[PDB]
Amino acid sequence: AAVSGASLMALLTLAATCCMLATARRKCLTPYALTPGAVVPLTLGLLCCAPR
Amino acid sequence: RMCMKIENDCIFEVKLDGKVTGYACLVGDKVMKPAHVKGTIDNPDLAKLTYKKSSKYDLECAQIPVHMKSDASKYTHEKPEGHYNWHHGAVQYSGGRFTIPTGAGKPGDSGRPIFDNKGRVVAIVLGGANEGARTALSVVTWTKDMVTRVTPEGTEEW
Amino acid sequence: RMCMKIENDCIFEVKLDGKVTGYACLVGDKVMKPAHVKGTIDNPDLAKLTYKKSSKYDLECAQIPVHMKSDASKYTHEKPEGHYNWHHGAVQYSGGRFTIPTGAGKPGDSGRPIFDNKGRVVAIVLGGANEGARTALSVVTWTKDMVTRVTPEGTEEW
Repeated sequence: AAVSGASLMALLTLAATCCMLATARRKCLTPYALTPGAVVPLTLGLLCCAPR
Repeated sequence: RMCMKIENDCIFEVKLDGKVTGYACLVGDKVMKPAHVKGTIDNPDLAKLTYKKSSKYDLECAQIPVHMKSDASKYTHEKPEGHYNWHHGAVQYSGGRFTIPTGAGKPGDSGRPIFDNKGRVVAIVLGGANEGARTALSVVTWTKDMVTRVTPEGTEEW
Repeated sequence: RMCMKIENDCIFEVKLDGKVTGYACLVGDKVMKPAHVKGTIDNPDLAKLTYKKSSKYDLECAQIPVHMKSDASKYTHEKPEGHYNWHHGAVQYSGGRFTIPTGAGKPGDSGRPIFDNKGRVVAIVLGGANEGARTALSVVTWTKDMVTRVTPEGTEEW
């Protein structure tokens, strides 16, 4: 019981980190995907692993 | 007067339950559609796309097909103080506030471009507020680098 | 007509299998050829040279013989917005993209120079995108210091 509970807390906290970093990426890069003429500054593209 | 020549092929209509709900416009290499405009594009070439929508800018964009870039409208970041062109009437720009004669705005109708005096899309209208005789628009304007959604108090999404 | 001097002084053929595969040009002190153009140069004075390569810029260059520097074309790095002269027509430079009426550029046909309003070469054209009525050129062009390559997606490598 204790190991299953703690390992579920481990997986949930890992998933929360993943969702928070994915949300930060989405919040940062989406304006450059919406704006018609724009392209990301290449340093930020390397940092955020931009798809280009 | 002349900008309707460009609007007639920048615009595609968005249709739901067999009726129009609003528009999408080809701006640069991206199609701009408001997110409140529900339904699907009447053109399969745009309906097949996946749109990187955002709730902050009430906007959905996708990279338009290889061919359709032929007819997409030229944009500009230039927003000089002055006179601007639109389907139902002439827009006036004032310190950031695009404004229109009241009643020229209509339900749906969102997603039309506004054109500058050179025929370039300056921004995409989303709605407007009951600013007396001269409604002020909640159009989503863009800077050199970033979309900067504008919205006056008392907007309705007409 | 005005560029027909610079065209004939700059262009050299690249040919194979009984047909012209593409072209080369004398730009500054460089002989320019696209790296994808397969065959041999029409001129022994160029065909005997040894060339730098790049798979990224898709470009080959060599230092031209000292006599050929008399014929080699004058270049520029400037790109004002507008339109530019080319062997098949006028290339438009809309929004930083070179674009052409579809059907002007043919299969092969690459390695041609593009000229400014003063006859200076400003770009070299590779293939081009099947961009509806307004095919967009894949292009090599240079700044003060660096070569660059512009490649519209959906390019067919003519």
